[PDB]
Amino acid sequence: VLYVGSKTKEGVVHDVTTVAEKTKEQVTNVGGAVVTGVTAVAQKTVEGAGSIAAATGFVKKDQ
Amino acid sequence: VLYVGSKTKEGVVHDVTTVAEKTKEQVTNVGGAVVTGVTAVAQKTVEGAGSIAAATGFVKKDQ
Amino acid sequence: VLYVGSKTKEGVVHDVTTVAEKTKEQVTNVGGAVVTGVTAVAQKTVEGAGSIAAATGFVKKDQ
Amino acid sequence: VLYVGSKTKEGVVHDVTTVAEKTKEQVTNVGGAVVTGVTAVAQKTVEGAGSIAAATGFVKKDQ
Amino acid sequence: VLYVGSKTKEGVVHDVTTVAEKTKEQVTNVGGAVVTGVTAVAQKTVEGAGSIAAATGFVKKDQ
Amino acid sequence: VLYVGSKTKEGVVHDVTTVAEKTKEQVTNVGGAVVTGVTAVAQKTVEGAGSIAAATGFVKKDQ
Repeated sequence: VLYVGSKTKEGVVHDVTTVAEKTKEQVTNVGGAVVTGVTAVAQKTVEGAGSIAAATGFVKKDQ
Repeated sequence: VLYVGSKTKEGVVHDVTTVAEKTKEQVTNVGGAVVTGVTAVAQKTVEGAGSIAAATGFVKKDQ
Repeated sequence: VLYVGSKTKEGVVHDVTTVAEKTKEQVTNVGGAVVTGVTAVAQKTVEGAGSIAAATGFVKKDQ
Repeated sequence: VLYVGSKTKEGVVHDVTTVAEKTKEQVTNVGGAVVTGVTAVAQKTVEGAGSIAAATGFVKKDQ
Repeated sequence: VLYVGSKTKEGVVHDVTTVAEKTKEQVTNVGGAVVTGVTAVAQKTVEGAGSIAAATGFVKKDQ
Repeated sequence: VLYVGSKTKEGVVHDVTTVAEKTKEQVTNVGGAVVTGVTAVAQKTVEGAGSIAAATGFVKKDQ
C-alpha cells in the first residue's frame, strides 16, 4: 500500500438529514428488538469468524 | 496497491434525506425484530466465515 | 503502508442532522431492546472471533 | 432544492378511542334526551342568526 | 436547500382516550337532558347573534 | 440551508385520558341537566351578541 496525494474516503457516512414528525407513537415490545430512530454505522475493517458487524434490530437465539 | 492523486471513495453513504411524517403509529412486537427508522451502514471490508455484515431486522434461530 | 500528503478519512461519521418532533410517545418494553434516538458509531478496526461490532437494538439469548 | 408545502388542519377531530368491558347500563327516558355513546363533530364554519351548531343532549321547549 | 412548510392546527381535537371496566350505570331522566358518554367538538368559526355553538346537556325553556 | 416552518395551535384540545373501574353510578334527573362523561370542545372563533359558546350542563329558563 502506498498513497501519494490521494484524497481517499474509505468507509464513511455523511450528510444524512432526517426531518421526522410523529403526532403519536406507541411501541409495545416483548423479548424482541425495535428500532425507530436514526442510525449511522461506519467501519473500515471487521475481521473474524462468526462475527457480526453492524447489527440493527437483531434477535439471535442459538443452541 | 499504489495511488497517485486519485480521489477514491470506497464504501461510503451520503446525501440521504428523508422527510417523514406519521400522524399515528402502533408497533406491537413479540420476539421478532422491527425497524422503522433511517439506517445507514458503510463498511469497506468484512472478512470471516459464518459472519454477518450489515443486518437489519434480522432474526436468527439456529440449532 | 506509507502515506505522502494524503487526506485519508477512514471510518468516520459526520454532518448528521435530525430534526425530530413527537407530540406523544409511549414505549412499553419487557425483556427486549428498544432504540428511538440518534445513534452514531464510527470504528476503524474490529478484530476477533465471535465478536459483535456496533450492535443497536440487539437481543442475544444463546445456549 | 426540495419544497414541502404547509399543512393545515382547520377544524378536525381524530384519534378518539373508548374501550368498554363488562358494562351493565340501564336507561329510562321520558320526554327528555339521553346520550350515552361516542360522538365527534368537526365543522369549519357555521353562520346565521339563531343557529345551533353541534347540539348534543339538547332539549328545547320554548313558548 | 430544503424547505418544510408551516403547519397549523386551528381548532382541532385529538387523542381522547376513555377506558371503562366493570361499570354499572343506571339512569332515569324525565323531561331533562342527560349526557354520559364521550364527546368531541371541533369548530373553526361560528358567527351570528343568538347562536349556540357546542351545546351539551343543554335545557332551554323560555317564555 | 434547511428551513422548518412555524407551527401554530390556535384553539386545540388533545391528550385527555380518563380511566374508570368498578364504578357504580346512579342518576335521577327531573327537568334539569346532568353531565357525567368526558367532553372536549375546541373552537377558534365565536362571534355575535347573546352567543353561548361551549355550554355544558346548562339550564336556561327565562321570562
